[PDB]
Amino acid sequence: ADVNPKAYPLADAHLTKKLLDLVQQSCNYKQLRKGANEATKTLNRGISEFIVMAADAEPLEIILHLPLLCEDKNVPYVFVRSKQALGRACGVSRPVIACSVTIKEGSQLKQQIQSIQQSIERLLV
Amino acid sequence: NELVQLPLTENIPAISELLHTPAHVLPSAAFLCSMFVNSLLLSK
Amino acid sequence: THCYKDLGFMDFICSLVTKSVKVFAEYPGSSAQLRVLLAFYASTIVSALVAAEDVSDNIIAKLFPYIQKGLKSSLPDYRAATYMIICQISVKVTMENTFVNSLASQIIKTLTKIPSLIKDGLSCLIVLLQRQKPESLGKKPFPHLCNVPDLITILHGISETYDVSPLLHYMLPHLVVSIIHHVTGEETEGMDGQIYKRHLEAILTKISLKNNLDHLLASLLFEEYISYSSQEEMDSNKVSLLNEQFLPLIRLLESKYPRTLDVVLEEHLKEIADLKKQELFHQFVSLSTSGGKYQFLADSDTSLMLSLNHPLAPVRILAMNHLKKIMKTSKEGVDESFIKEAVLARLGDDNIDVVLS
Amino acid sequence: VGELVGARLIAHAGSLLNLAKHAASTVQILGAEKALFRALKSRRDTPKYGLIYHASLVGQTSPKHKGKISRMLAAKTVLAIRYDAFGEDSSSAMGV
Amino acid sequence: DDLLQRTGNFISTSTSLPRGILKMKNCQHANAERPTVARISSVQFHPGAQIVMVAGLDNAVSLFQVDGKTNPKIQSIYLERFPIFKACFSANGEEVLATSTHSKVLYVYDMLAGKLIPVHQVRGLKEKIVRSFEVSPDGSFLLINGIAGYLHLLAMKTKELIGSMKINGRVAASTFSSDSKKVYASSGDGEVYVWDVNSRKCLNRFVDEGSLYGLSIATSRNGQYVACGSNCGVVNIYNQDSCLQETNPKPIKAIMNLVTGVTSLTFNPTTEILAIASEKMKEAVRLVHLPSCTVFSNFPVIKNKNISHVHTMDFSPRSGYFALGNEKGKALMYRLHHYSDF
Amino acid sequence: VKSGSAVHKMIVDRQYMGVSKRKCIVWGVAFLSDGTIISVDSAGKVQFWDSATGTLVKSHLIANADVQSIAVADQEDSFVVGTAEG
Amino acid sequence: EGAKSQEDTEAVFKKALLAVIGADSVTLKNKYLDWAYRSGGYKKARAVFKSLQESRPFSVDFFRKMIQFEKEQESCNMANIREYYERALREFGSADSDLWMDYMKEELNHPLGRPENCGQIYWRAMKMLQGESAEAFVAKHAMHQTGHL
Amino acid sequence: LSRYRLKFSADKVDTMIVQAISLLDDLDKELNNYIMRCREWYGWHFPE
Repeated sequence: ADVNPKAYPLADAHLTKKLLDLVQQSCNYKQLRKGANEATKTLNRGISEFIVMAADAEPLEIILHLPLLCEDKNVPYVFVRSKQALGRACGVSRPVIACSVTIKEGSQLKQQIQSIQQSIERLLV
Repeated sequence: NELVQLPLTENIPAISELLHTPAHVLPSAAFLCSMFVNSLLLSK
Repeated sequence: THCYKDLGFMDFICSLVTKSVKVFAEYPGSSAQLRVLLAFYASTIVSALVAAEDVSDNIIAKLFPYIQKGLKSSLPDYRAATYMIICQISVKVTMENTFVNSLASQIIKTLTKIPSLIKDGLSCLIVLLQRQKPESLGKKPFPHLCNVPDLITILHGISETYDVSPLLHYMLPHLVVSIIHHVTGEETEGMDGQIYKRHLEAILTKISLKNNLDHLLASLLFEEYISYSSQEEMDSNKVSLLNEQFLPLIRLLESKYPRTLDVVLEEHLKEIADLKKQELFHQFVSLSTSGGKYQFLADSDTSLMLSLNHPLAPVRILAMNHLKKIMKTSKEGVDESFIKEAVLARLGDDNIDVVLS
Repeated sequence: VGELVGARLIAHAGSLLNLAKHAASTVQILGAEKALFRALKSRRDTPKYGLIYHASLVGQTSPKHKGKISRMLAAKTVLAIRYDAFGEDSSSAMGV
Repeated sequence: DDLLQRTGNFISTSTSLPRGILKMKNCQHANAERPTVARISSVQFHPGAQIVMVAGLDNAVSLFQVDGKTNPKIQSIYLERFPIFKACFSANGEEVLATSTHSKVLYVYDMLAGKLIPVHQVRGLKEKIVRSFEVSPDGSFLLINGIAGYLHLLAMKTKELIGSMKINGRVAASTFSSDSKKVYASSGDGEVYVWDVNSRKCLNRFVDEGSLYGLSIATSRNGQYVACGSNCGVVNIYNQDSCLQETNPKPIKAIMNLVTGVTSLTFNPTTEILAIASEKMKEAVRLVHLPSCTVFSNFPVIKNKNISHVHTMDFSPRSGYFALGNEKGKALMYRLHHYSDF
Repeated sequence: VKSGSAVHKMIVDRQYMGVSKRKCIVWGVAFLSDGTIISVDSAGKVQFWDSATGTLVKSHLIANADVQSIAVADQEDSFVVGTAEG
Repeated sequence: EGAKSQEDTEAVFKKALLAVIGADSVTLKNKYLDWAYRSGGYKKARAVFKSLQESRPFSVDFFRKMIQFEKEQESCNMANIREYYERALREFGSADSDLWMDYMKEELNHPLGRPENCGQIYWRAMKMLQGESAEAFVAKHAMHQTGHL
Repeated sequence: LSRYRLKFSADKVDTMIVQAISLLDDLDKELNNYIMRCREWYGWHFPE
């Protein structure tokens, strides 16, 4: 409990494991952009599959610009409970509050990305 | 049995900031001694 | 880096500080003129001690005369810088017992020269007594340590925020021995032993004892009382004097910390039973308000508490019989409560003879 | 960054919310649009100052360190921009 | 009174282990008398005698006299088709227990009675193969890692099942508490469960920070530290009281020195050294000074290129010796000069 | 209910203390006042779970086929199950 | 104030601030704040200070008076003391050497102050001060290190 | 009814920030032109 209500698409325990596992794969295939600033450029270029954000950023407003940009490009976005878990999944020794999986032609993650996209948008009913 | 880690000079941030200032800006030695010895003590 | 790697530069800095202090000593009210320089002297050397990967004996050998000169001076800032240097050295390196003894002696002997730097100095001693071997310090500086004005008040003031356990851990074994020496013998003064017992009383009343200092104090009191009572000479009048001296201390130690005396008495039953020292144990437990519940039975080497509830039924009768005598005689080591729950529990067991008793 | 530099930053984007949508690297080079596109077409080195050149922190620093300070200021500045645009409470606690 | 009117020393040695630099000397290989090329699965020091036991992928199990110079062989036993996945001593040290990869039978070797009892059938146990297991410090229990997140508790003396504990998700690693009254089990999703031994109930469920999935877990003898290893190579050290009462404990210090997933965790008997290792990379072993939580900077001498991949570590009962097993069939041993007893 | 969020997800093993390709179907769930969940599975077992910790408490294997029905009386001292065997 | 009710005094002050808009408003604001402490208490001064904290024509006496009021109150919240000094340094920090030196002495002498901040205050003082004011702060600090103050 | 609502969401509008920084530049230009004529016209009387 004790979660800021502004992170509405909150993934549960089971979905979070699927999310972080896919993010780990995307790092191995060089299909992941790390950081709030680098993630923002992906939506402006329209090459983003989905957006993962960290819910425990003590000022939550510093990442709330991303949901507005997602709703224009029709890109799914989800929140996770830990930035430390997000940072380790990205393969970085520092916490990460936002990451983006990018569009890649011929990717072997296409079936997995499609499955996760169906899962994330299902949260919004 | 119980293992306790005593405070060290390099770990304390206040002592480091006090030691990184120039000497002429630095206050009198009595205040420095008070802060240093108090920080070296184990807090209960 | 050049200060700790090159010893000539450090010697230059120390010589400059000493020479400037000696020059400015003659003019009254010139302490402020030496502020910044002394701060610089405080700033670098400690940092140098931080920077060195290992502090060799050369560095400490060079620093020690300047440390002594700082201790002997009357300038507050110079003494403060010496205190910081001593604290950092004690934190970083392990020292032989002799050098810790000499450093603590020099800190204690020159404490009262500057009345505004008492507290820090005492706190400095605590650091020197916390990061080194427990038995580094000897017994020689103990009198001068006791004679400082308002020692226990300053110790209590420090105790409100920081841990003061090492100093009491050093003090108490010497305090009990010195009290016994004052009771039977002569000292530097009668008021010396009086201020010894006043120090121990004030430590008991005001400063809370933590980290199992209660057990240490109780064990020291019991063991040394038994040891002196085991002397070849009778000294019956001296024994009575020692009893009337230790009575209030045992009272207060029982009152503030209840269960410590019971545990320390339980730990010492076996060797007292092994030797022929039951009467001395009886006298010691008679000195207390509670602890006469551990009186040895007249015929066997067992305690009254264990005699009441141990499995063997017939000899239990004697225990209640002993309690009956403890009932009728002048009870001095036992209290009402123990007798009450003992009889109330023993009313309801299996053996009918025990029920009759 | 200051009253004057912040006002020019808002005027360039046309609004505070438009400025909030921008990344940290864009805010650093927001003023220097002529040098950016000239360097990009000619494949030269990109500018590093922008409108941030007239900030108080950037001005005080030595010319060798004016490059590092610009990106450190710009990265931290956008954090104040997002919170001021979206946060519902007006305070200077974070900016200080 | 004064130290410069006489000649003498100023620097002396401390009773506690110094930080930063560890004084060590290489010793003769533990398995010098019996050279092998197979991977060394397990190495362990006998609790009460100077005996070291080396087991590996080659089907032999050997016991060696612990001497710095020669390490003479005591006895070697070869099983037919039993590649040893893990071999350990009992808590009393009187019997040796070994298991194999994808084998149901558990081998118990009683040295006092000279009997080798193969425990192929355990009544009430549905597990197909037995490879992962742990022994309690007191010696009254044995824990078997199963499938579907099942933990099986067995009596040590009679090898009969007591009860079962089920966790959500896979069982990655498990260990016993110092007092042997609790069980620490790490799941496959990064969550760690605490179970009570006497009554099989889940006391608490806490989460390791930033762990997708755990690979190892260890506890200290004094009961002060609990260490958890994860996939990224980060080892988190906690106070045991913090794990029992907090759903999101904050570790004392997170060790980021290792970069690949930690598979081995071993605590010093004096609780001053923590050894961490990763088998996926060569030279991936580190030593940690527990009170300071800092890593010794001199242990891995990477130019020698002898350690290679690490699979098993062990400490002597009085921390006098340190053992290291690799994939090349060499059971390396080092002596720590700070401790003068075996 | 006063939220609408799933506090606990409880994994049910497909075979009794084992694994199988066939998915396990929970045919009925009963909820008691003390906090224990009674479930009947297609593997043929009745399981008692604790809601507070979200962990399995006990399992009972009673049939070789599906156990498909659950019902508890108003006084929570007795309940009834039905199996595919009849 | 002498021979009229409290509310009418506040009404006169508010009319005065509307009529006078330029540099002459500086003395008007100082007397308005002084009246608030006398007519009311510390709470009244806080309300007036918050309303007038944004009217940019100021003087250093406005912030010095408010700092003194916080000092006299028993609370002596150090956060408010720092908060008033930062606003004053924003307006007049470029040319006032005394204000920077007064700020530094607060961190040393005040029981709730943090003396370790003095390293950063001296560093900030040099860069914001311009011209001869920068040289004045060095001389004043050099005299402060000695007992001459 | 409408103006009751969006008024409470006001004072967070930046239309007067972009209209007061542009005017601040325009006033600087007119000041520069006007001072030059004053120095030029009066420089034929007291050039020093």
